[PDB]
Formats: sequence, structure tokens, C-alpha cells
Amino acid sequence: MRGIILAGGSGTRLYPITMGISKQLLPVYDKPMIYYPLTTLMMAGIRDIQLITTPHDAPGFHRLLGDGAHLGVNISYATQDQPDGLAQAFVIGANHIGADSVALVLGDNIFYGPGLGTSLKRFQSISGGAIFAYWVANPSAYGVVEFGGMALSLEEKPVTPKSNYAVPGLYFYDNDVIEIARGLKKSARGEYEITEVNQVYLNQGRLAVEVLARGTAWLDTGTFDSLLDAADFVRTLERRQGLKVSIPEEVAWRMGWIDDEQLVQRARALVKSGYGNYLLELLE
Amino acid sequence: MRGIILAGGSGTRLYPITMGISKQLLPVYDKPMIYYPLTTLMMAGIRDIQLITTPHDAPGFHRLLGDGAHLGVNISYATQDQPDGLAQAFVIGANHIGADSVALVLGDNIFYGPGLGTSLKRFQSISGGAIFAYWVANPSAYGVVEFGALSLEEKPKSNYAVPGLYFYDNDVIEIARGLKKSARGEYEITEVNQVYLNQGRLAVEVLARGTAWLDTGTFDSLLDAADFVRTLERRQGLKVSIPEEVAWRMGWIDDEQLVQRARALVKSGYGNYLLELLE
Amino acid sequence: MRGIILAGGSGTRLYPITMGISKQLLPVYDKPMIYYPLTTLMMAGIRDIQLITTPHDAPGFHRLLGDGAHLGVNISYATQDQPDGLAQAFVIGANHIGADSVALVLGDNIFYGPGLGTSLKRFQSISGGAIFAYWVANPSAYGVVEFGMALSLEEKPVTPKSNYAVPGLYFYDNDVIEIARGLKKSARGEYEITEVNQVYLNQGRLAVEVLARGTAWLDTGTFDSLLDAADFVRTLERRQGLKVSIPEEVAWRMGWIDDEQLVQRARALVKSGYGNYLLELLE
Amino acid sequence: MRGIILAGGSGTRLYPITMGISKQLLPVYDKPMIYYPLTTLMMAGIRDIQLITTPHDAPGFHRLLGDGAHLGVNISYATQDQPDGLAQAFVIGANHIGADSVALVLGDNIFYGPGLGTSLKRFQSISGGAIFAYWVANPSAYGVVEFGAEGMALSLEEKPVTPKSNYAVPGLYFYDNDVIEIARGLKKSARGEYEITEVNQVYLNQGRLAVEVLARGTAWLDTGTFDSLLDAADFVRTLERRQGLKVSIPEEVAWRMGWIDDEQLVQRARALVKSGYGNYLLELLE
Ligand SMILES: Cc1cn([C@H]2C[C@H](O)[C@@H](COP(=O)(O)OP(=O)(O)O[C@H]3O[C@H](CO)[C@@H](O)[C@H](O)[C@H]3O)O2)c(=O)[nH]c1=O
Ligand SMILES: Cc1cn([C@H]2C[C@H](O)[C@@H](COP(=O)(O)OP(=O)(O)O[C@H]3O[C@H](CO)[C@@H](O)[C@H](O)[C@H]3O)O2)c(=O)[nH]c1=O
Ligand SMILES: Cc1cn([C@H]2C[C@H](O)[C@@H](COP(=O)(O)OP(=O)(O)O[C@H]3O[C@H](CO)[C@@H](O)[C@H](O)[C@H]3O)O2)c(=O)[nH]c1=O
Ligand SMILES: Cc1cn([C@H]2C[C@H](O)[C@@H](COP(=O)(O)OP(=O)(O)O[C@H]3O[C@H](CO)[C@@H](O)[C@H](O)[C@H]3O)O2)c(=O)[nH]c1=O
Ligand SMILES: Cc1cn([C@H]2C[C@H](O)[C@@H](COP(=O)(O)OP(=O)(O)O[C@H]3O[C@H](CO)[C@@H](O)[C@H](O)[C@H]3O)O2)c(=O)[nH]c1=O
Ligand SMILES: Cc1cn([C@H]2C[C@H](O)[C@@H](COP(=O)(O)OP(=O)(O)O)O2)c(=O)[nH]c1=O
Ligand SMILES: Cc1cn([C@H]2C[C@H](O)[C@@H](COP(=O)(O)OP(=O)(O)O)O2)c(=O)[nH]c1=O
Ligand SMILES: Cc1cn([C@H]2C[C@H](O)[C@@H](COP(=O)(O)OP(=O)(O)O)O2)c(=O)[nH]c1=O
Ligand SMILES: [Cl-]
Ligand SMILES: [Mg+2]
Ligand SMILES: [Mg+2]
Ligand SMILES: [Mg+2]
Ligand SMILES: [Mg+2]
Ligand SMILES: [Mg+2]
Ligand code: NA
Repeated sequence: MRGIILAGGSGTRLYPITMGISKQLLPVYDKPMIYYPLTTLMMAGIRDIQLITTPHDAPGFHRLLGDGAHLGVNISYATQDQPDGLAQAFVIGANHIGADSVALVLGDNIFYGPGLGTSLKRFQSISGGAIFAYWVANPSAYGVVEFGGMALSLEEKPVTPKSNYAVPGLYFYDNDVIEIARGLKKSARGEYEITEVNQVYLNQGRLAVEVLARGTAWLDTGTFDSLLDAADFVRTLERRQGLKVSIPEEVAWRMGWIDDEQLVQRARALVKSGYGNYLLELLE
Repeated sequence: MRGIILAGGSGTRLYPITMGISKQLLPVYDKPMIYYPLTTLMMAGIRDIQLITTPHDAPGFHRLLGDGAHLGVNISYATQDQPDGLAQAFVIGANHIGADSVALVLGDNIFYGPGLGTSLKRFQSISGGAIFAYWVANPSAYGVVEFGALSLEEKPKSNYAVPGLYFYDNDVIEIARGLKKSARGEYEITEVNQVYLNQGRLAVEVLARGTAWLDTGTFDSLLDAADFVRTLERRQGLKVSIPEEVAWRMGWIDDEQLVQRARALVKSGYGNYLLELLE
Repeated sequence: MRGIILAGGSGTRLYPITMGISKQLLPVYDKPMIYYPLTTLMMAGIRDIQLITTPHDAPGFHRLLGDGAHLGVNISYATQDQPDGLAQAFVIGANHIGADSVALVLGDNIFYGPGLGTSLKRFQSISGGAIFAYWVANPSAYGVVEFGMALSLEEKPVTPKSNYAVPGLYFYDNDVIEIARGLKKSARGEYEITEVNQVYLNQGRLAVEVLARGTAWLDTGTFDSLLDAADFVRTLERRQGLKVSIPEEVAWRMGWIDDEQLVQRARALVKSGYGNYLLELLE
Repeated sequence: MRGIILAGGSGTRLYPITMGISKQLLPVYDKPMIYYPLTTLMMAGIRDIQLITTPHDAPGFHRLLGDGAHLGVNISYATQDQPDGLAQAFVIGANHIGADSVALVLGDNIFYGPGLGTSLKRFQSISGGAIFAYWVANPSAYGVVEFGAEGMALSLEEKPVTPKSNYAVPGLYFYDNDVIEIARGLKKSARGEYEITEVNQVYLNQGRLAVEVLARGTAWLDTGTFDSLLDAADFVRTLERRQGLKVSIPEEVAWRMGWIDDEQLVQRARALVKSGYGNYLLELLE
């Protein structure tokens, strides 16, 4: 299975913060935003990960991640000329995907909790599509899945939502998604829609939908309030429960993709922020 | 008076966040970090403002700020190739400063409260230097002033921090030049202040009771800053350091310009506050 | 002008917290809830303050506040046998008020900012009624005032005519007692403060002021609003070095207690940190 | 095994808050403080629970908890004349404990996370004593346990000026029946109190103190200062807002244990309608 992080977009909902910088390079407490979706792929067992970025923001990502060898992975890059839809991930990313299955994660999404770690490897064998559902108070802000207990309908940002279940930005597909995505026309709102990709899998009878487990947090960081709330959550997990979450150096180390020497290496550079100290303790 | 914002630095206390974004382009709730020291200069009535940035981050600043004209100011850019210390502000910015007095603000500082708004205009006339003091529990983390003004020491003989806002007459260009490095290895703003102190030409004001001064340079201090700004909006209905507001209140842009900035920033909710300013 | 704090009620919106203890004895960061409305009355210059409580919660209040002498005021008590509504403050409190004007503050309310400190003494000379207005995003939760000047007043409207809540601070001349005595129970089953205000509005004798820009107003009667309030107060201290609604400070600033008395208060409260602030006042 | 919650104390470190309310009746977000230690005992499988309070604070606890039957538990109420120390729990509570083992939990403590739920029942068979350890930045502020080279407990000190480790000893203790006589033999410490640390020292010196470092990802909190109380409330709200969990809900535990049935749970939900807390109970039934 190959991994893609959609990390472009104009970030208009964060202006003026994102006039000067990509949403995906914004801090969430103690690490760049892009670290969270990066680690979600890594935890699913994926080592070949492509970022799709705008042309103008790519150098930021290159400066931050290079080719990902320091994290035990192969990170590569592709460019999206304008932000004309999430379903373009599979078109732009088709070379990267090859003949494999794919996991797409959105660059502004944070997944945390039971079932959202190393157990995501269960999706590597995907046949058809697999997507998720997460109860929210305001479903009209998201893609929405309606159940009957199987999935019944999907709608992007419905003015009259048919459930309270948002569809988070993590999607697993077999290789058929490339042809599905290539065949899509632009929606009314001007975009190649991931919700329409999911519709085709649904029509065929091979969309699986799983409600995220009790105790899971899912966050989209695309508003001033949700970005700040995400940071507070991550800090709270460290201060109260002693956990640093989505630390790619740790995940790479726990998966065996880098050794102790390398871990120490990464830690030394990050000593002064406090981030590198966390890394050191993992050893002792 | 001309304005300089130091907005370079390596940001090593924020790694890895600052491996991919400048500290001065960090979000602090509803706006980027640079907006805070920028609006502090604008409130002092300063329209000639040079950002010193690193070569690599400069593009982000440009995309955000351009030439300033939309905020009714003249934003100019200079490069500092290496973060060799704060006093390089004056050497690097000397063509900018010219024959004028100068306000230097640090790119990662927030000033909020009594006496830190449009009353700052009074410093335009500065002769000598003028700096500030602010009580803090952890005086070691900052530069430090003792009163009888008595001693300055960069990182205690008191609990008074010297925050990152400094006003100098034209002499500072020469004084910065006539310096040579500290034990860690930087040209320190603290030494400039020492020089002015030595001639008996440094004024120091304790910031007013109830002022907030913040430095966003660590994971906790940044997040605490963000939280503070949001708290001001949710609890007190105040949006702070909005440059379009300051410019509009100063007469530097007009109603229809304001309405344009607002339309451009409508999706995030930031523009809606600018529209409310008219109603 | 005399003062009343309504500090009874059942606290159902905080159950099961308030199955133990009164809402008005809950912490907000560094002090009991009741200190905020108490200090409001004090900043208005009022020294004769009656607390109305339930019968069962009274001992908590007596333990905390006693007769108020340590704060340079006279705190007295009355009980409300059932929580039959806010306007009963003026019936229960009739003897306390006597012939005087009165300020009523609700026990779960925090007022902070410009115009909400010692400048409140300007209301002592009230003729008629004077109430306030504060923009909230969710007006249906509160008393609501519509402007055109005040056009209408409605208690928790399903379709609010404005975003302006009517906060729990009210100043009235002596006529309020008879107005309250004449009320019947609303559809809700309570003698409503909103109806008292309606009577003054009917008579053209209700003044309404929108709270100043930069003011905070809070009602702490939900889990979220209680916790939000605590976070706000701690933020003021951590970020701006302010401790707010400290009654010892207010009393000392009014001349009601002296330096040596302030020291005694500080000494009583030193293990928590609260007393250290009081010592820092002296310098 | 019997349970005791120590819920007295003067609460001086929270004055003036605790001049008007017991620390153990303070709000922690959506429930009183006392519900956390109570639910800890219940999750250990303990239904016979003694609450020790001050005499003046007792009525508030009775108003809250009544006879405990709504939670499927039996509540014995005791009072402590003066706050003379933690080990007095076993003297006051001697009749309550009888011949059984006992769990003691401190009224101002919150335990959350792996190993601190229903798996606590593993301590009912305790022989000797069993206590815990939790890394803190400021161990001076707590009882402190030092481990030897072989990883076993080596020393215990209450609030040492020079801590020998960073491991605080949290306020949850499991003991066999010998604890009563041990506690009976104690003299007041240099703080003037009958200390829990001295009880634990007796068992350690006897070679029968077991100490477990709390599992990775656990939260342990003491709510006895303005900042720790507020931090605790923030934590509990974040778990709901972000992870969709309400924690230490004793009605839920009683219902999961089979101590109350569906109709009883609804009855509790109905008493708790206006706050949101009851609505959570209704959601459990689905
Ligand atoms: C439209 C577009 C977006 N992006 C990036 C930016 C974000 O990291 C990510 C998703 O864009 P956003 O504008 O944040 O999308 P958002 O409104 O949050 O909605 C999406 O994300 C939601 C979950 O966060 C889903 O429930 C929706 O079904 C899905 O459409 O993709 C691209 O890289 N290219 C694009 O063309
Ligand atoms: C290993 C590791 C994990 N995490 C995060 C990822 C998740 O949000 C959270 C839990 O991840 P993991 O511990 O790998 O466990 P998870 O994927 O939930 O799998 C567990 O939970 C599943 C569902 O209960 C079980 O079926 C599995 O057997 C069990 O291993 O911790 C980090 O942030 N950093 C890490 O290094
Ligand atoms: C060294 C250096 C820094 N910078 C930028 C980064 C920051 O915006 C600002 C100050 O750099 P920082 O490393 O944050 O400095 P910091 O440790 O906070 O200390 C300074 O700022 C403190 C106030 O925050 C003062 O109390 C100290 O006296 C002063 O030394 O200048 C530059 O643009 N160029 C530079 O060469
Ligand atoms: C009904 C009743 C309440 N009380 C106490 C409890 C509270 O401290 C205070 C107010 O009662 P609460 O139930 O919070 O009222 P609440 O729903 O917030 O609304 C009141 O207060 C709101 C402002 O907080 C106003 O906007 C409303 O017009 C007013 O009716 O009075 C009494 O002492 N006796 C009572 O009969
Ligand atoms: C002295 C005393 C206290 N209490 C109650 C109040 C609290 O809920 C609980 C503990 O008293 P506190 O004064 O908070 O104790 P505290 O300083 O936190 O320290 C205790 O609890 C700490 C854990 O929170 C331990 O690490 C210490 O070893 C232990 O002595 O017992 C009583 O019921 N009776 C008492 O005599
Ligand atoms: C005028 C103005 C002030 N402020 C801030 C600056 C100060 O921190 C605070 C008070 O400033 P100001 O009202 O200008 O007061 P002063 O006369 O004390 O200088 O409000 C803004 O954030 N935006 C604005 O448009
Ligand atoms: C004097 C004083 C005011 N305050 C609060 C009350 C108000 O919320 C705010 C300002 O009050 P104050 O300075 O008295 O101003 P005003 O003249 O505007 O009424 O500070 C305290 O908390 N403690 C005090 O001792
Ligand atoms: C069963 C249950 C557990 N919990 C809490 C207790 C613990 O802090 C955490 C885990 O408890 P539990 O799931 O019982 O697991 P363990 O087997 O690790 O003991 O969840 C509740 O808050 N409510 C509940 O109803
Ligand atoms: Cl109430
Ligand atoms: Mg998004
Ligand atoms: Mg700094
Ligand atoms: Mg109320
Ligand atoms: Mg018995
Ligand atoms: Mg304690
Ligand atoms: Na037994």
C-alpha cells in the first residue's frame, strides 16, 4: 500500500495566517501539522509516502522533511497547479501509487486513539474502499455518511444533514480508485470530490464504513478555533497523561525503521525545544 | 521615526516547528505572529517599517505583507544572512533609518494593554534611548533591569524583564557598529542599552498595571499566547493587534479600502470584524 | 442604598455537583463564587448586604462570610423556603431594604471591566430602575432586551429580538418592593425579575445601559460556563498580573479596613497563595 | 475487601474556597470531587464503602450520596474530630474493615487510564500492602518512593526536601487486615500527623510492600491547589470534548457491574436532566 498526504489547498479559512504559509506547516503545539497525517500513514505500515503540495509551498515541505530518510521512510513530492479537488490526489498521485492500494490522509487531519495507531495495518489488504464515521454536533461542515447499520448515502457539506456522522479525512482504497478518480467530472462547487469517489464504491457495494472507536479524537485544524483546540488537546495529553503523540521519529523507531544511534541523532538537534529530550527517554 | 522589526532568527527553541515555518509567521489565534510587533509600530504612528528576515523565509513575508500599501504603510524588507544578534538591526537597517530616530521591536513579542497603543506616538520625539520593564516570575529567561535605572544583564538583581521594544534617537547606528560580541557569541540589544545608560541617556518605564507582555518563543509560551488572545475575544469581545483596524483609525486607509480588506478575509471570519467596525 | 445577593436556588443545571453544595459556594479559580457578586456590591459602595440562601445551604455561607466585619461590611442573612423566583428578593428583603434604594446582584454572576468597579457608586442615587445589556451569541439562554431605547424584555425567548442579554445586576428605588409584592407567578411558575423590569419599563422609568467595550460578563450556571469563568480569571492573573474581585482589597481600598486588618486577612489565607497577593498590596 | 475514602481535612491550601465548601465537594468539570475516588473503589469491585468527613461538612455529603443505593453501594458515614493524619483512617475505620482487607483512597485524588479501571479488582486478594508510583517534576510536594538497582522499593519519605527519586506515591493504597494494628501502633510524625507513609514503611521493612509504577498513558491528579484543581477540570472536559468520554461516572460503573439495572439507570438519568449528565446516562442504554 502506498500513502498520499494531500497538503495543498489555499487555506482561505485561516486567512490571514495562511497568506504567509501553508496550513500544513502550522504548529500543533510542539510539531508541524504535517507530522500528524505523516505518522498516521507510518503507523499503518506505509513507508512510501507522497506529499501533494502547491508549487509555492513545496520548498517549505522540502526544508522540513527532505526525502524522509531521517524518519525511516521514502517521502516524495508532487505538485497540484490549483486546488481543484481532493479526488485529484489519485490522478496526480497515480505514478506514485502504481498498481498498489493506497491510503489518502488529509494534511489538516489529526487522528488519535484506539484503532488509530499500528492496528491501521489491518487496511493494507483493502478490497474496494474503506472510510470512517465520527459523530459531530455540526455535520453540515463536513462530508456526511448516513447509515440504515450499513451506509446509505453520502453528501459533501449538506445544508440538511441526514446524520450526525462526519466522514474524516482518512481513506483506504484498492487500485481501482485511480480510474474512478480520473473519470470524475467537476461538482457544482467546481471540484473533483472525494465524496463522489466514495459514492462510486458505494454504488458497487464495496464501500466499508467504520465508526471510529470509543475514546478516539478526530480533528480538522482548518479554522482558528479548531487549530487552537487541537494544540490544547495535544498539550493536555502530554501534561496529564505523559504522552507525546505523532512523533514520527518514535514511530519509525518502534516499527524498526531507524535504530537507536539514529534516534539519538535526531534528538540532539531538537534538544533546546524540549522535543529532543522526549526522544532520549525512549531509550532509558 | 522609522520602524524596524527583527523577524529572522533560527527559532531553535521551537524545533521542529521552525524547521518549516518562521517563528514570526506562527499563528497566534487569528493572525500571524508578525502582526503583533507590526501593529505596535503602527500604533506608535510609524509608517516606515523595515522587516529584517532570513533569506529563506522572506517569500512568506512578501506573500502576507507585500509593500504595506493595503495597511496604509511602507513595508520594506532587508536580509540577515546569519542570526548574529539583535543589534545588527541598526547596521543592516542604516539606509532605512537615515537621519531619523528609530523604534526596534522583536518579531516574537506581543504588547497588550494600557499605554501600549496609540499613546506610543509620544516616543517619536525621543532623545537618547527609552526602554521598558515588566515584572516576571522567571527573570532569568530575559534581559533584566535593576532600579535604584542601575544595571542591565542579558540572562538576577530584580524581577523586571526588559521586553523587546526599544526607542532610540539616530545615534544608535554608530553605537551598534561600535560593539563586539558576547560570551555566548551575539551582538546584544542589551549592550546598546548599556551604552545609552552609560551616557545617562536611557529612560526606563515600568509598563502599566494590567498590561500583558508575551514572548512566543517556546511551545508553552506560544500556546499560552494564543489562548490569551482568544480569551480576550470570547470573554471581553476584543480583537487585538488587527493592523487593518489601526490603519483605518489612523486615517491611513478609508472606509471602502477597509471594506475591500474585509471581503478578501471573509471565509475565515476575520473580515467580519472589519465590517463590524463600520456598523 | 442597601444590597441583596440572591444566593439560593436549586442549581439543577449543575447537577450532580450542586446536589452537594450551593452553586454560590463553588470555586472560580482562587475564590468562592459568592465573592464576585459580593465585591460588585462593595465596589458600588454598599456595606449592608443581605444574602438570601436556601435553608439547608446557609451553614456554608455562615462559615465563609460570618457577619462580614472582617471585610468592613455588615453581612446579614435570610432564607428562601423554596426557589419561587428572583423577585422574591424584594419581599424577603423588605425589612433589610426599609425605605432605601437597593441593588440586587445574582449569586452566579461575574462582572469584570470598565464601568464595573468603583464607578458603580453612581447608581446609589437611582430613581426608577437601572439595568444592563450585554451582547451574547446565544440570547435565548438569558433575559433579553431589544432596543429600537429599550423596546421589550423577555425571559429566555425562543426567537430573540436581539443579541442583548440582561445580566444579573439591577438597581432600583424603593418602589421595587411593592412592585414585587404585586407580582403573580409566570408561565414558568416563578416571580420573575424580568416582570419587575417590565413594570418600570411600562412607567418609562427603566434605564438600560449596554456594558462598556472590553467588559466581561459571565453566568456560571452550567458545567461549561463555570469552567470557562475559572479559566478567564486565571488568565487575567497569569497574563496581566491581575487578581479580580478580591473583597479584602476592595474593603482596604475603600478605607473600610486598615493596613493591620489587611495583614490579619493575609495571614489567615497564606497557605493557598491568596494571602500573598494581599501582602503584595501593602508593597 | 472494604473501602474507605478520606474526605475530611481542613483544605487550607485552597482557602478561601474551602472556608465555605469541603475540598471533596468541589466541582471537577461535570461532577463533584468525591465521585472520582468513589468510582475508583467501585471499579475495584468494592460495594461496602466508608466515607470519613469532618463533622461540619457531613451534611453536604449526605445530601449528595444519601444511602448510596442508587449507585448499588452501601455507604457508612464516619466523622474525624480533627484532621490528625491519613493513618487515622484505619482506626476510625477499624469496625468498618472488620477482618477484611481494605482499599484506602484519598478524597482529592483522580486516577485515570489503563490499569485504573475494573482491572483494579486484582487487588482484592492483597497480602501485605500495594501502592503506586507516578513520575512527577516536583516530587518534593508528595510522598516519594525510591527504587533500588533491582527495581524494588527501597525507601519512602513524605515530602522530602531532597527527593531520592521523581516518583510520587499517589493516594490509593491496598492492604491486608494487619493494617489496623499497624496504624494503631503509630506515633504522630514531625508534621504532627499519623502518616500513611509510615504505614507503608512498616510494610516495606517487613518485606511485604508491592509498588507498581502507573501504566504509560495514565493520569494521576491531586486537586488540592488552585492550579491543580483547575487543571483537573480542564483535563476532564478535554476528554469529553475531544475523545467523547465521560469518566468516573459512578452510575455507569454500577450499571456495568450489574449493581443497578436499566430502569434504575434511567431513573438516575431523569434526576439529572438539565445539566447534560443525565443525557450521557441515556446514551449508555443507546
Ligand atoms: C481542495 C483541496 C484541498 N487540499 C488540501 C488542504 C487540506 O489539507 C485537505 C482538505 O481540504 P479542506 O478545504 O480542508 O477540506 P474540508 O472542507 O476540511 O473538507 C474535507 O475534509 C473533511 C474532513 O476534514 C471531510 O469531511 C470532507 O468530506 C472533505 O471534503 O486537502 C489540497 O491539497 N488540494 C485541493 O484541491
Ligand atoms: C505506537 C505509537 C502510537 N501513537 C498513537 C497512535 C494512536 O493514536 C494511539 C494508539 O496507537 P497504538 O498503541 O499503536 O494502538 P492501536 O492502533 O489502537 O491498536 C490497539 O487497539 C486496537 C483497538 O482497541 C486493538 O485491536 C489492537 O490490538 C491494539 O494494539 O497512540 C503515537 O502517537 N506514537 C507512537 O509511537
Ligand atoms: C538573534 C536574532 C534574533 N532575531 C529575531 C528572533 C526574535 O523575533 C527576536 C529576538 O530573538 P530571540 O532569540 O527570540 O531572543 P530572546 O531570547 O527572546 O531574547 C531577546 O528578547 C527578549 C524579549 O522577548 C529580551 O528580554 C532579551 O533582552 C532579548 O535578548 O529577534 C533576528 O531576527 N535576528 C537575529 O540575529
Ligand atoms: C430561582 C431562584 C434562583 N436563585 C438564585 C440562583 C442564582 O444565583 C440566581 C439566578 O437563578 P438562575 O436559575 O441562575 O437564573 P438564570 O436562569 O441564569 O437567569 C436569571 O439570570 C440571568 C443572568 O444570569 C438573567 O439574564 C435572567 O433574566 C434571570 O432570570 O438566583 C435564588 O436565590 N432564588 C430563586 O428563587
Ligand atoms: C490530614 C487529613 C487529610 N484528610 C483528607 C484531605 C485529602 O482528601 C486527603 C489527603 O490530605 P492532603 O492534605 O491533600 O494530603 P497531601 O498533602 O496531598 O499528601 C497526601 O497525598 C499525596 C497524594 O495526593 C501523597 O503523595 C502523600 O504521601 C499524602 O500524605 O485526606 C482527612 O480526611 N483527614 C486528615 O486528617
Ligand atoms: C486603537 C487600538 C488599540 N489596540 C490595543 C493596543 C493596546 O494594547 C490597547 C490599548 O490601546 P489604546 O486604546 O490605543 O490605548 P493607549 O491610549 O493606552 O495607548 O489596545 C488594538 O489592539 N487595536 C486598536 O485598533
Ligand atoms: C478597585 C478594584 C477594581 N476591580 C475590578 C472591578 C472592575 O471589574 C475593574 C475596574 O474597576 P475600577 O478600576 O474601579 O474601574 P471603574 O471606574 O471602571 O468602575 O477592576 C477589582 O477586581 N478589584 C479592585 O480592588
Ligand atoms: C468501565 C469504566 C472505566 N472508566 C475509566 C476507568 C479508567 O480510568 C479507564 C480504563 O478502565 P477500564 O476500561 O475498566 O480498563 P482497565 O482494564 O485498564 O482497568 O476508564 C470510566 O471512566 N468509566 C467506566 O464506566
Ligand atoms: Cl440555580
Ligand atoms: Mg479541512
Ligand atoms: Mg524571543
Ligand atoms: Mg444563572
Ligand atoms: Mg459495616
Ligand atoms: Mg492532597
Ligand atoms: Na477479604
